[PDB]
Amino acid sequence: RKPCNCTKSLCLKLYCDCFANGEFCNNCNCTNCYNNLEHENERQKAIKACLDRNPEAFKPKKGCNCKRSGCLKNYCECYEAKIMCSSICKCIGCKNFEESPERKTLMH
DNA sequence: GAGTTTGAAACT
DNA sequence: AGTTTCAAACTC
Ligand SMILES: [Zn+2]
Ligand SMILES: [Zn+2]
Ligand SMILES: [Zn+2]
Ligand SMILES: [Zn+2]
Ligand SMILES: [Zn+2]
Ligand SMILES: [Zn+2]
Repeated sequence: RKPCNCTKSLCLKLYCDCFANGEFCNNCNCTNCYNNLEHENERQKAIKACLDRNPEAFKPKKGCNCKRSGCLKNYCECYEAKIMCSSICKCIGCKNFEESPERKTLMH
């Protein structure tokens, strides 16, 4: 959906949101893109290396480790997904919980 | 547009 | 676990 602007990763790593969502890049702004039909062999390699690192990498779709955002900035994957942090999050200084004032203020 | 900040993903 | 890399979020 939204264009990636990768240069260094070739869009063959999870730093690339297009590749992380199991898509070919389309109309993106990436450089040296391998996330496409023209690089099928090398792309397949990246996929399996990506997968044996974590077998759930491309599972149909746990917790943040934010230090400085307070989890009220879109650096927090919880906040970006517009959901609350949970017990599994290893946040520090988390202000992204139900009864949080700052969260409520930033909500309006 | 440039430069800084951030934390997941990667690497050692 | 500590460190580096990376592309996006953010700030100016
Ligand atoms: Zn990309
Ligand atoms: Zn892309
Ligand atoms: Zn790409
Ligand atoms: Zn967070
Ligand atoms: Zn969280
Ligand atoms: Zn949090």
